[PDB]
Amino acid sequence: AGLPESVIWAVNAGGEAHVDVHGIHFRKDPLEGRVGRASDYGMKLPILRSNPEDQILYQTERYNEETFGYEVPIKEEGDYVLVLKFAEVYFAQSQQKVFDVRLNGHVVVKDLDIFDRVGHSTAHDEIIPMSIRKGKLSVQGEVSTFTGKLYIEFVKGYYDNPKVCALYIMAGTVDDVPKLQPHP
Ligand SMILES: OC[C@H]1O[C@H](O[C@@H]2[C@@H](O)[C@@H](O)O[C@H](CO)[C@H]2O)[C@H](O)[C@@H](O)[C@@H]1O
Repeated sequence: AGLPESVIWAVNAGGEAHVDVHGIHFRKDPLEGRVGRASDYGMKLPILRSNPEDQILYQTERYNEETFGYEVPIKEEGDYVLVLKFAEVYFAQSQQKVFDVRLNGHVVVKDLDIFDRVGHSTAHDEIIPMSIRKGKLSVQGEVSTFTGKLYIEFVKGYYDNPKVCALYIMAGTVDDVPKLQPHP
């Protein structure tokens, strides 16, 4: 299946519906008024590296002072890729905001420091392949029982607050995923 048809689930965190230049529909945030805090602070800033028609994805966020996450229903077995989109719109030094990302308890991004990787007011994406087969979730060489639901968690550590800007899941493998331009 082509790109839009292969997307099963997609969210614009802290924001409203938006269709990107590839035809992907990022839905309005399902956690509005429920878990965490929305912020549109970045809407005053140009976002580097991103396509300019799609900056609104990175200008809006959900963050929290305690651990929080999204629950995702998955209806069929197969190969999938999770894409997570971030930007740092407040700090401009390393070791100011740092946090882990977990999937069904497996640590899939350790010590994420958005500023250290890309700078201030600049797009950064994490790309995570996975497989769901024979009643099991497989990610980064680890395996556990799958019940029908994925839980995507942003973990509170010692350095400021965990956050996310947008996220989607597509059927396929990593060679099918659009990549951000080389940044440095
Ligand atoms: O919405 C802007 C950012 O809010 C939070 O950061 C806080 C900042 O607004 C200010 O109050 O300073 C404190 C540090 O003392 C920051 O924690 C979010 O954590 C951040 O992700 C937002 O971009």
